[PDB]
Amino acid sequence: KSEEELANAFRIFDKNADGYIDIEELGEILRATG
Amino acid sequence: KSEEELANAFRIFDKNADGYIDIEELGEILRATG
Ligand SMILES: [Ca+2]
Ligand SMILES: [Ca+2]
Repeated sequence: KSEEELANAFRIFDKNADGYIDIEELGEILRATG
Repeated sequence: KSEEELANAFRIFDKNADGYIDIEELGEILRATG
């Protein structure tokens, strides 16, 4: 890091390219974490 | 409890009250803590 890794992760999840994450996208993050 | 659980996690992270998550907040999720 220095943000690069996270910026890419953000992007991968940020399917609808809005510079954000939403509820289903958050679902897709929180997937592994029960 | 599923669906509703996701809403809570979302909300815990979604400090700035936008119905989204941003990079720092994503930081707080991707905090495995560390
Ligand atoms: Ca998005
Ligand atoms: Ca937010």
